Amino acid sequence: KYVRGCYFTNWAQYRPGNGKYNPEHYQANLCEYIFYAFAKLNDDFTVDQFEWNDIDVLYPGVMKQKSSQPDLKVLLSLGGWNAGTATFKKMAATYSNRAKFISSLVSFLQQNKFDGFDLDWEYPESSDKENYLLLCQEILAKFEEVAKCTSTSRLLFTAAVSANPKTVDAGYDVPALAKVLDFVNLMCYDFHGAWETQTGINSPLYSRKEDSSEFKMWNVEQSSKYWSDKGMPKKQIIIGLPTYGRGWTLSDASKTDIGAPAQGSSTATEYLREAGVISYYEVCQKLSSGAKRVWDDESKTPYLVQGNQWFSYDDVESMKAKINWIKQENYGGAFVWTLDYDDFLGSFCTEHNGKKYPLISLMQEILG
Amino acid sequence: KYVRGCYFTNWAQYRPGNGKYNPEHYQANLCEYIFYAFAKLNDDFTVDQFEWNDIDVLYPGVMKQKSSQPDLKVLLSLGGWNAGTATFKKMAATYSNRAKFISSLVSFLQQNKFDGFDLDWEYPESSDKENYLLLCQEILAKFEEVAKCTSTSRLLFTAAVSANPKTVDAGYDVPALAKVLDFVNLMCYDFHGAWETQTGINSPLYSRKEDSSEFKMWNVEQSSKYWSDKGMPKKQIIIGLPTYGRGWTLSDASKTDIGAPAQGSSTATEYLREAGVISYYEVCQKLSSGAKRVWDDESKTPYLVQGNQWFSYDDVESMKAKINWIKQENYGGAFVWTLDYDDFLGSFCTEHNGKKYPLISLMQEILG
Repeated sequence: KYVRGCYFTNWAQYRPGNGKYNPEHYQANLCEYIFYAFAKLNDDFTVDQFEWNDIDVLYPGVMKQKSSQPDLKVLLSLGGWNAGTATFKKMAATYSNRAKFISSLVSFLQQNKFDGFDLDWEYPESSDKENYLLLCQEILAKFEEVAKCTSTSRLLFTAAVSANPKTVDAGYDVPALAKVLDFVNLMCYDFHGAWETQTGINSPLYSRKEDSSEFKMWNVEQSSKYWSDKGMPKKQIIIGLPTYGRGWTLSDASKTDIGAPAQGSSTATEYLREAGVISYYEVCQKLSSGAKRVWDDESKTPYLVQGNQWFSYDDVESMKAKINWIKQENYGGAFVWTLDYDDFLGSFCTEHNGKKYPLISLMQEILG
Repeated sequence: KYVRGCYFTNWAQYRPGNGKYNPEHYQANLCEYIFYAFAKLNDDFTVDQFEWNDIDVLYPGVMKQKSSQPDLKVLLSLGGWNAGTATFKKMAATYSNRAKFISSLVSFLQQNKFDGFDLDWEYPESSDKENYLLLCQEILAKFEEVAKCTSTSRLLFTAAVSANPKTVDAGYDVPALAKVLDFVNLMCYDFHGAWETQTGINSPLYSRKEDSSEFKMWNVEQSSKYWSDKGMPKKQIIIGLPTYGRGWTLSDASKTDIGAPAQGSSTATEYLREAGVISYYEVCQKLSSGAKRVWDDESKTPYLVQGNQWFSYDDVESMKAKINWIKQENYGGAFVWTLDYDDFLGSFCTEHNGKKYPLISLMQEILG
C-alpha cells in the first residue's frame, strides 16, 4: 500500500491561455491526497487565505472533486519557499504563540472542510529544532483532542521536509517527529538549478560518477536513505517527484553536456513566465519545435537543449524509473509537485496520443 | 429572508420505474435545507442508520449535492409517524437517558457530515411536555458545546411539530421552545384522510363554511396562527406543503362532493402502493387517463374523482396560493413533504411542458 500525493497551487490560475489550471482540471483517482499550496501565516500568527478567491472559489472547487472520488483527502499546506522563516521562527518560540497559531489553524481547517494540515516550514534551523518538535507535538495533540469531542476520525498531519542531510541534521529531531507526523513529503528536488554557474540535474535518482564528492548525497536514493538512517520508518517517507524542470543559458552553445558552463538562468517561458524554470508541457512544446533531448541513464533523467537554453526536467521515462524504484525499495509512496505542470489537458504533447496527465498518472498505474 | 426546506425519504429508492428517487435527482437551489427522513432510535436510546445503505450510499449521495449548491444544508430527521412514541417517551424521561441519546446523536451527526438535527417526535403528550422541553434545551446546549470543542459552527436544530391546537396545548411549551429551536416545521397537513368515513381536504389553506365547528382550526391559516398566538415568532414558523394527496373509495359514485360518504381508503396506487395515499405525479397519470379535477376555491385546493376513487391533493394552483399567502402573512418560509412525490423527472405531467419539480420549484420562484 502506497501514498499517492499531489500539490495543487493557488497561483496556477494566473497562467495564460491553455496553461491556466482550475480545480476542475483534476482527474478522479490521480491522487489519494491533494495538498493545497498555500495558506498565509499572518504576523500575529493567525491563519488566513493567501489568494483573494481561495475561500470563495478555489477551496470549494477542490472539495468538489470528492464527488467523483469519495476517498479523496484534501490537506491545507502552510509555508513554502517564498514565505521564508521569520514568522515561523517567532510563532514556534513560545507555548502562547504556538497555542494561538494552532487555535487559528484548527478553526480555519474546520470552517473550510479540510482533511488535514501539511506544514511546509522551509526550513527549521538548529535554533528551531526544539521549537519545531514542540509545534508538531502540540498540533497532533490538538487534532486528537478535536477528534475525541465526537469520536470522529482526526485531521491528518504531514510535513514537507528538506532533502539536504546537513539541513536535516540541524533542524529536525527525526525519531521524535516520526511519532507525531503521519508521513513526510521528502523534497528530493531542486538539487541543482540556475543559482549555479553550470548545468546540473534538478532531481537525479542516483548519483553520477562525475558528481563532485560534495554532491554524492544530493539525489533521490541517498536523500531518502538518510531520513531512514536518521530514524524515519520508510513507510512514512514519501518520495517527491517534480513535474517541472530548471534551466540555464549556456555560456557556449556548442557545450551542452551536464556540467556545461552557464552564464545565467534560462529565459522565462511562455506560460510559467519565470526565468530558470519550465513546465513539462512547455518542454513538450519545445520538443515539437525541434529541441534536442538527451536521456542520462546514470541519473535516470532527461535534459533538453534548444540553442543556448538547457533544461534538466522529468518525464515519463524518469517517472517510470523513480516510481518503480519506490516499489523496489519499499518507501512510503510518492507525491508530485505539481498538478499544474503536467500535460493536464492531454493537448500539449503529441507522443502520448492525447493522454491527460502522462506524468502524474504513473503513480496510480505503478503503485495503485 | 424565507426558509425553503425539503424532506428526502430513504424508502423512495424502493419505488419502481420512474417513481424511484435517487439523491442525484435533487435539483440545485430547490431547497436551502434538505431534511433526511429518517434515522433510527434504538431501544437503548442510541442513534443509527435505518436503511442498509444510508451511511454507505445515500447520506454521501445527498451530501454530494453541495457541489452544485454550496449553501445547501442537510439535517438528519429522527422519528416520524411509524416510529411511534414508545421509545421517545422512555428516552426523554430522565437526564441520564437524554444524555445517552444526545451523545450518540452528536457522534452520528458529525461522523456523517450532517449540518443539523430535526426532531420529529409525533407527538409529545401532556406527560411528555416537560421532558420534551428538557430534551430540546439539552440538545442545543450540547450542540453549542460541541461547536466550541471542535472549532466549528454549531449544528442546526429544528423540529417538525403538530398542527392540531389540542396537541400543541398538551405537548409543547411554545415560548420556551422558541428560545432553543432554530425553527419549527409546521405539519399543517393530514387534517383529513382515509381514517374518516367521508371525504375531506388533506391540507386546506382556509376553513370552509361547511366545516363543522370541530374543524374550524384544522387548516393552514388557523394552525399557523395558533402557534403564533402561543408565542412562536412568525419567522420561526415554517409552513408545511404536501406533494402527496389522500384518498377514499366512495360509497356512492354519484356522490363526489367534499364530505361525500366513503366506504374505505382509496385503492393503492402504482408507485406508492399504500391504500389511502397518492403522489402528485400519480395524480398527473390519472388526469391523463380522464380523471376529473375539481377546484375548491374556499380551501384553495383541488380534488380528483375517478370512478369511485376520490382524492384531496395539492397542485401548482394550491401551492401558488399557499406560498403567496406565506409571503403575505410574513411567516418564516415553507417546507415540502416530500421531494419524491413531485414530478421530479418531469415525465408524468403534461401541463407543465416537462418541467421538473412543478410543485417544489414554486418555493424558489416565489419566495426567492
